[PDB]
Amino acid sequence: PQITLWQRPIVTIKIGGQLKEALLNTGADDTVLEEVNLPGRWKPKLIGGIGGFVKVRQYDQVPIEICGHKVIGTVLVGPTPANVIGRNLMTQIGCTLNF
Amino acid sequence: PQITLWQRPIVTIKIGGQLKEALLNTGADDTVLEEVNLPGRWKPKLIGGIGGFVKVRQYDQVPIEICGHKVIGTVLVGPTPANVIGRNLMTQIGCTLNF
Amino acid sequence: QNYPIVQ
Repeated sequence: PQITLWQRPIVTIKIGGQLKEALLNTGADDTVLEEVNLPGRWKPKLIGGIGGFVKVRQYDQVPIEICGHKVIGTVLVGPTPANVIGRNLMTQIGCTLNF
Repeated sequence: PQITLWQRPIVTIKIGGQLKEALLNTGADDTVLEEVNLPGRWKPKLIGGIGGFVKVRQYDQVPIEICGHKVIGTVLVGPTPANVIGRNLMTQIGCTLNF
Repeated sequence: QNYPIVQ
């Protein structure tokens, strides 16, 4: 699709057998989602860095469908004010900024 | 241009008679820039909201050039970890997400 | 809200 930016670019995603919504965020390096139960291995990762750090669980090579596009990428799972699709997964779906 | 997202989408901007760099950030509603001296009227605005609020100066209808596109929009001026072009100015330049 | 982010 071509998504204009008059509203927040929120899309539907399928992850870990659940339907969720997340924000396509070109300002975020990484993808961070809350309340998903993923199978398979993880390691803790420290993110943010303002006021302290936030610890999340890093899952690598996670299958995820983003607005109909089935891809694979790292997903960080933990508390986040908004579910965020970062650049790491936007590259996978072939998402570009155009003007 | 068409900008792929393997790296941070940092572009050159002209504002307040200065050349600066800023991040095209679809996760940000507003544009926030540090160390610019804009002429004309402003009002304080509270932004963020995590850990407290941050107070910035809101300047309306500011002429700004973003990657060669001369537009007009609101610019918040205050210390920010990275200069950010928000959706408010990405709409002005006709920037879309495409995949 | 306003949303840049690096670990």
